[PDB]
Amino acid sequence: VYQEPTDPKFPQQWYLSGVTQRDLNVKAAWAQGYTGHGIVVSILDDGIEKNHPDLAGNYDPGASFDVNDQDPDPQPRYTQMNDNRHGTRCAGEVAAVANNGVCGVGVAYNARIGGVRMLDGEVTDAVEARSLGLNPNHIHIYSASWGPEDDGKTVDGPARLAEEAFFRGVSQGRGGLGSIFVWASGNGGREHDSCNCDGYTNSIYTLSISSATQFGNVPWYSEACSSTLATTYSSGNQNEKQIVTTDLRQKCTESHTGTSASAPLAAGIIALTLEANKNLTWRDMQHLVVQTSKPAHLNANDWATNGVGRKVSHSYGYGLLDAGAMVALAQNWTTVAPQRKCIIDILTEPKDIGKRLEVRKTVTACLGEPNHITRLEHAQARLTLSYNRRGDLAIHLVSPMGTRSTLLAARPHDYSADGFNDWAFMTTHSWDEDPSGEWVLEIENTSEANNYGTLTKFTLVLYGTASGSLVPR
Amino acid sequence: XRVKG
Ligand SMILES: [Ca+2]
Ligand SMILES: [Ca+2]
Ligand SMILES: [Ca+2]
Ligand SMILES: [Cl-]
Ligand code: NA
Ligand code: NA
Ligand code: NA
Ligand code: NA
Repeated sequence: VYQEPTDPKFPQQWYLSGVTQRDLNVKAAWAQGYTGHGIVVSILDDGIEKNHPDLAGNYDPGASFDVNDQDPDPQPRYTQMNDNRHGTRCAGEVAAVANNGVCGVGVAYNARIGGVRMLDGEVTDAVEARSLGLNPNHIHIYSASWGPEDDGKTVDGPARLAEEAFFRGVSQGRGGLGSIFVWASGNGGREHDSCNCDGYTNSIYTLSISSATQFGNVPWYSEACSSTLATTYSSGNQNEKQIVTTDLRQKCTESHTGTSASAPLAAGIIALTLEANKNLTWRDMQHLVVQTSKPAHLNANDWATNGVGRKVSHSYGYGLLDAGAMVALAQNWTTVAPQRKCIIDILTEPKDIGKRLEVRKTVTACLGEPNHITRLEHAQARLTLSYNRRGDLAIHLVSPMGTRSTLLAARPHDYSADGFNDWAFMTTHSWDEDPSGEWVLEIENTSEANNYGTLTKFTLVLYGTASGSLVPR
Repeated sequence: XRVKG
């Protein structure tokens, strides 16, 4: 009969289990026998206190490196301000030791945990690539709670080496099953930032994870976008509880906050899932998240039902992760078919945007060809356009099944005149739909100003398969 | 850039 952890702060880990049903349903996975044994997770951040009394028992030097100083030891740099505490806090959420009289527990409290010290220095493309590409046949899951500036005006993503690291990771990592990259969706809510303007979260190769407050609301720091896949609990207002984890200087904190806490919790749930089925591919894992995540009692004004009956929100993706459901569904999961890619060049001439532009195109999604897609995964609208004030633009994409994805909401602080240069806006909201039929792209000026520009390229890129659909929800 | 989160 499963015995829950006895750790002194475990009763404060409201998001792991509770009578109330506002939790990630992790105890149900633990009781099925899954606590992370044999799974290796690495935190890409400012280091990891490998001697922390709640991390040492699970620490894995093979999951760790110091890219900033080029040595094997990711110990954080200690300063009076304790600036380099972030990675240690993330690590404890994944894999803090259980039943040891110290602080609380990780989601995957028997997994092995490492850290890559890579933020405490100049974060070049090469630094990112050496981190994402660290020991890819040993590390299973990478967790990153960082990215481009959340000022609400930046459009930035992985440069060449980092993108190569993603492609190498998902292709050859983990024995050819693919490295699992978990990403926090961002803290730019106060700036009205969009997580589709962040190429790390907007990547198909990352599971981008947003946050919900204890009372089920969209936190102040949350960024809305169509690339987000799912949600875990994190912090909110000062009446709402926060995240309990390991802190720098061998301490315990009950006040870890922001989307930085959501990616590690997701990484821990994914670790339990991979223990339940070690043969899952990187795409299998995203399918499991889509099928098992739960909207219930997350509050948002944009919940919509997609073409296969699943509720989806730009604040939450498919909803809260459900660890018990993930490990249950993983056990007898049938590997998905190989990924197909259908490239559709939409325009026959440039189109002036003006106040409003609508582009309609009926597609066959590579009918008659080996890359025919009847079951969508990710879809991208790769757009090249000029505009005099980028943040006045709002962009929507409507699928043949009627699912309206917001690719870009207005960004009041984005005064850029640089437009978008083949930017691959991504949506998860049409997952499992048939992409044959009419797609609609809408570009609108949300301001009263007499703005101007031109759309010169629109590539619709469809990923997916042609077999295996479920009856719609 | 790259900011913590
Ligand atoms: Ca070092
Ligand atoms: Ca503990
Ligand atoms: Ca952002
Ligand atoms: Cl590709
Ligand atoms: Na492969
Ligand atoms: Na992503
Ligand atoms: Na259709
Ligand atoms: Na129509």
